[PDB]
Amino acid sequence: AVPFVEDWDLVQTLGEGAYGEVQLAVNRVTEEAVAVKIVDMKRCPENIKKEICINKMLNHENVVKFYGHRREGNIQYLFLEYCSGGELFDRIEPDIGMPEPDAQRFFHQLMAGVVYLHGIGITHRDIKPENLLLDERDNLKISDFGLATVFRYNNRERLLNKMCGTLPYVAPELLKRREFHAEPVDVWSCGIVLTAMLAGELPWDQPSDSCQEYSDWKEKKTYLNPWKKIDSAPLALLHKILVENPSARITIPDIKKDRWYNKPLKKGAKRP
Ligand SMILES: NCC1CCN(Cc2ccc3[nH]c(-c4cc5ccccc5[nH]c4=O)cc3c2)CC1
Repeated sequence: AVPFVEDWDLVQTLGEGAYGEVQLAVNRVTEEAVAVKIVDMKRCPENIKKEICINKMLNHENVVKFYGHRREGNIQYLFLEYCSGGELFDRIEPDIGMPEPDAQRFFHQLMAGVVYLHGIGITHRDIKPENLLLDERDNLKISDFGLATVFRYNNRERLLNKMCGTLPYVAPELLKRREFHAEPVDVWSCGIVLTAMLAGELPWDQPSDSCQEYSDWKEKKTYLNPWKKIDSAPLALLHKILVENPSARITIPDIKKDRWYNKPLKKGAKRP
């Protein structure tokens, strides 16, 4: 009933992805802020249709909320949660990382989001710092479900075979096997994200035997560049996550039992 409540103004550009751009939209009356993903279909009906479907199913504090979508010819307008904190990528100092306590807390939030997604049967398939957003209170939110898919339906898991994601964050089995379990792949990418937060660098371009960096990790040369600056406890967790055999790689339930995962490190927000 209130007059101009449905009008939104596009204040600025949050980031222009490969397929389009994302803008910060402010409500004309209430001044509520939201992000609008703008994609030009004439450049894909199938992809965007799936992304919208998966987003409608999501409702969790560590997953970017989906408010709705507006047709408007061939310019899909996806209204999503606005995270003023930006990308986790920008909170990682090159070659340094960030304070261990912050990384632990961001890792906890990441696991909560992934447990939720996997619990509802969907795999993200492209977990990386650029898709992990921070809200005003620094709470992590998993975003961009353009590459996500359902791996469990009617309590029956389906193996994946499509190759997608981002090389540095991709699990080795995706490059070596024809079919693979969805869950271990997201676990692996979360491991590369943790390494990034603690070392401020990616360990390898891709998890292939041909990649020298990857071979050195499998040979346990932890005295080398990335691993040397991490620290015992979290390093032990990484050894369990970045395991080549996906069937031997640690699961999320066990990650929540890991020593570093449960180590008291960070206090609450200064002055409650
Ligand atoms: N003065 C203009 C600059 C432009 C770059 N900007 C960094 C920055 C701050 C907040 C910020 N929030 C985003 C978002 C992206 C995004 C992508 C996909 C789904 C939902 C959302 N929601 C967002 O919320 C991206 C981004 C990026 C700092 C201000």
